[PDB]
Amino acid sequence: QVEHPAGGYKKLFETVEELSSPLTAHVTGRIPLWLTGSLLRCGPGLFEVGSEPFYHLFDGQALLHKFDFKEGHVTYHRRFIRTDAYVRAMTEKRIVITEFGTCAFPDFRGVEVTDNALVNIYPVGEDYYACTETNFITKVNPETLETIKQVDLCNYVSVNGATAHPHIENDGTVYNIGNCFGSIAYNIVKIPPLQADKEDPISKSEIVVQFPCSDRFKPSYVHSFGLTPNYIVFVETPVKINLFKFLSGANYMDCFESNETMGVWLHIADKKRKKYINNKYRTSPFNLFHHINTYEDHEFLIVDLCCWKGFEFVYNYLYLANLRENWEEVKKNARKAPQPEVRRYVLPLNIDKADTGKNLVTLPNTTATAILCSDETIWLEPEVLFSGPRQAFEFPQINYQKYGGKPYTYAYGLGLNHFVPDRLCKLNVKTKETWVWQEPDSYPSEPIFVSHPDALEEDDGVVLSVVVSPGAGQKPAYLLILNAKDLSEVARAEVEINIPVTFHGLFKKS
Amino acid sequence: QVEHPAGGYKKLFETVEELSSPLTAHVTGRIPLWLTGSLLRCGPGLFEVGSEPFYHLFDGQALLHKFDFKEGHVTYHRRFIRTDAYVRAMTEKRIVITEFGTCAFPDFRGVEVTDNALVNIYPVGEDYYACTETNFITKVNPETLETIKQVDLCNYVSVNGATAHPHIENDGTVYNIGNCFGSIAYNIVKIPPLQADKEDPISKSEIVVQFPCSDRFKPSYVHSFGLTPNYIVFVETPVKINLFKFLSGANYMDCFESNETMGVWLHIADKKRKKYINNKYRTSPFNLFHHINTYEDHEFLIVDLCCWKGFEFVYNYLYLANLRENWEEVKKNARKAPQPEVRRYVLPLNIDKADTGKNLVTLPNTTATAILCSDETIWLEPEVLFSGPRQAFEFPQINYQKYGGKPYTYAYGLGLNHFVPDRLCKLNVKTKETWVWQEPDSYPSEPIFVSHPDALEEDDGVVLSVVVSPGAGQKPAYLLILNAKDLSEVARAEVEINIPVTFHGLFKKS
Ligand SMILES: NCC[C@@H](O)c1cccc(OCC2CCCCC2)c1
Ligand SMILES: NCC[C@@H](O)c1cccc(OCC2CCCCC2)c1
Ligand SMILES: CCCCCCCCCCCCCCCC(=O)O
Ligand SMILES: CCCCCCCCCCCCCCCC(=O)O
Ligand SMILES: [Fe+2]
Ligand SMILES: [Fe+2]
Repeated sequence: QVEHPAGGYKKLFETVEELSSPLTAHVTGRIPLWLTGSLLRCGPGLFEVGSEPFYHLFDGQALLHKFDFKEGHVTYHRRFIRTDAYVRAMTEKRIVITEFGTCAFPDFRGVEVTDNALVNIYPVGEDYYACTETNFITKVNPETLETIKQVDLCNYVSVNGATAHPHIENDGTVYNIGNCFGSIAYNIVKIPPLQADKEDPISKSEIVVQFPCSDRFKPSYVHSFGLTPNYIVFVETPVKINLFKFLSGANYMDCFESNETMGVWLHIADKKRKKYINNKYRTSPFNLFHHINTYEDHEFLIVDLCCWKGFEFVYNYLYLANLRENWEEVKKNARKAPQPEVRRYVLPLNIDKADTGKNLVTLPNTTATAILCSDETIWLEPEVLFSGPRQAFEFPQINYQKYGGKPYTYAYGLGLNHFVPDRLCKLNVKTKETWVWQEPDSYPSEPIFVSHPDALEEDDGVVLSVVVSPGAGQKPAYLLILNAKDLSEVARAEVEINIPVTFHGLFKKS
Repeated sequence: QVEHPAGGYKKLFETVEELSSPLTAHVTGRIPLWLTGSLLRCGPGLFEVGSEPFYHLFDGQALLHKFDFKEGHVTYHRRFIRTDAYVRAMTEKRIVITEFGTCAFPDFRGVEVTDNALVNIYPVGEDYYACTETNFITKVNPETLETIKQVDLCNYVSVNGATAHPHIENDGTVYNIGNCFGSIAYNIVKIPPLQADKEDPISKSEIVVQFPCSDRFKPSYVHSFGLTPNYIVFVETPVKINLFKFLSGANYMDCFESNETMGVWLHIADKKRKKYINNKYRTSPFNLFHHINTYEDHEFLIVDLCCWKGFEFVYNYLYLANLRENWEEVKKNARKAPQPEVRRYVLPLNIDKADTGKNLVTLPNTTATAILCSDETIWLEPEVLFSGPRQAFEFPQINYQKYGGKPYTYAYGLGLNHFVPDRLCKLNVKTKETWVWQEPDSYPSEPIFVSHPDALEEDDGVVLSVVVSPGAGQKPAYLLILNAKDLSEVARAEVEINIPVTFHGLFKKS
């Protein structure tokens, strides 16, 4: 459908320099007065060290970005995060730490796991942490973008790592998941809010509940998980980490393999009684990176997911050399890739043996099914919410503070065209209506939703996305502000420098 | 969504009497001049013999119906088909032959298989045959509706039975499928067109190709199949016929069971070289009654299906006592039923071992996938074309003569609301747009498409459906003629008597 023959998307993967202090952006249209605060995003900003290239999308050195709405103007600022990976590279003028898809070559100390925090940033107590998916997170300063310290979660709780998508309750309580040793297992970690003593909430971390693993020695790759007021949902996919190959030229990609026969196993745990529920939910194979939202509806959990159909690891398609190709080749490279699809799964909670052989999903407004089998597995089929050929609705966001974990209607997403980000999408998950914002030669980022302080409806607010527009007669980038009702444009804050790709972030209200 | 508290649909399952000669219908609107010919449909018309009830939807005695467009008026006529089942019942004043869900009680001869031809009618040579799904078909007179003879396909070819959905090529060549003995197997039967000798084409029947069965002694129930210019497609579902229980109080329903672990196996055969292709296509469990259309697109077959998600046999929900309940109870009874969904499957024909682990479906306009596994199974996921909660798009029809087996855009269907027929639907299978015709307290039949003789586009024509409208100030039934472009009404031909449910039929042009 939409084509990008000029190859502008290449700019998303080009090195930039940090700034000494904030630039003032030039605003077009009108920024609502109520929008005061800061958009903070992370992504790779350095794609080679001298003449040594990084190879994968997830290898570039973490760059922390900020758009600040204050005092009737908008500023843009970015700084590299002073991780061990980045600081040692700058010192030694080479790739020192092995990244996801780039092995470092040398030139007793133990394996040096990357702390390249390029993926997301989130609050813990009164602090902010940039993260990747390892055991290392980096405390950063949200005002100045200075790097404060490295933290090793292994010093506090028993997990080997943790996702870049913790869930955060309204009181500031933080939940995350990581694999551990139990036999392998997956641990839900909880960090309480800041208390009166003002001591670091991370030092009060604990394990809430443990999920079993389908394979004794091979945990699945986990990228996110679901949380409602009463339940925790974990989706175990057939993308496996081969721990044998892990602990014996290698990078992180080399240790992944796909299990061809397991499909997807879905798991739930009682959040409040802190216990695993032994219901054997089963379905077809897909990769999963992002949960959209999860909620409870009578005796059922509604589990909305951004899926990639198949068991081949989608990250195989995300080496930089492939994302930098010309457009005809980008399309051709995605021909045999897993197909993206938004799916709603419905998990019955009150399972009666007398209904063996039947569909347990008795809700009136879904076509999802769940069949109780005689072996006691529950075989799920989804209701499809969005499906376009090689057109993914990904990097999903909702009105999180008020609708996270609850019944809801709207999701916002980044549209990927053969893996190239080229549109912003709003989905009504009940009616499947969509709204799209797109301009030619414009490559946007994850949309972040900000609620109007006096909102009455779920979509009373704006959506923020950072857009790269390399075209000949163009400011090379801008912050885009859309009305969430219909994705119509409200304002842009343009800047005169490039901005590389970013993955995730937050809006910090002020 | 739409509700039927008055329970008018009960009239669909009420006995009627045959007519001595045609009634003249009263026409409202205007019937196109080009529409000349006859609509012939079959269904049950006698739901009890004296005080002995029939229990299942498929048990009532075959009634042959005709709407005749001739000479600037429309007539309606119906006659019971004088099958052995019907004639013996009328003679003995009781249920003599066991029907699908009604065991006959007595009052050396061999098992007496029903020849109650209530399901469909189709041409063979210059003849027309009413059928069910047994070995017995009944030659009928399309002008007078007289019954001519019983035919036993077992006298001509080696099958135990045959579906009520043969495919008919433009030259009159007839293809069908039935299970047989090979070990059980499934045989494609071919009947040639009428030749110069004028001898009965059925006496020239032969077996073209044989499909293997997933279970040595248990064939799956088969209701229809797919045909393109070069391929035959057969879908083997987990609804099994237990031949053990078959050959040992019993009716046909009692012999069915669901296989919980096989899912669906899809099979193709080279039509012209008459050989089975050994590609092991596999997917999730569903019931299938009706193929919509099948065609070839580069090295792929496109297989569009009306599916019911799950392995429980959907016919369990179609006993007359359940279909006659009040509306709140009808809905409640369908709560745990399989969910209807229209699905497009895509079958790769050129399978390369070097693509093991990847999605082979490289077509640009689909989200269907097919993954080649190391065990050499090919795991399919569908593109969903239509999905509504307990709202089935069923009894599908297309512009068959010109688009059957070929690339196409439009399907027409009967909308079932918790198994109650209450709307007519047109689907664009490429865009997924739909059009609906619905009126309150009106229960339509399968829509049959008739092409304009000077058609330029696929949907240049009309759709015919027989509608029952029992409401207080109403002619109790009518033939509905809709414009196929948008399902807007063109004319009705009303009659002053009831018409019970009909399943399938044809338009015979004249
Ligand atoms: N968000 C994309 C993946 C990226 O954050 C990344 C970059 C570097 C290392 C890494 O490791 C994930 C590992 C978790 C522990 C087990 C091996 C895989 C993951
Ligand atoms: N169209 C609905 C089913 C109906 O035609 C019907 C009515 C009566 C008998 C029957 O038999 C199907 C059998 C095929 C041979 C093996 C057993 C099932 C099927
Ligand atoms: C942000 C656009 C990047 C261009 C490549 C987009 C392809 C993403 C495919 C889905 C995988 C999502 C994993 C990345 C998000 C994360 O690291 O948390
Ligand atoms: C025609 C409306 C009948 C009312 C019940 C409709 C439920 C049909 C469920 C799908 C099964 C289709 C099988 C019947 C068609 C046939 O016998 O060929
Ligand atoms: Fe992510
Ligand atoms: Fe049928």
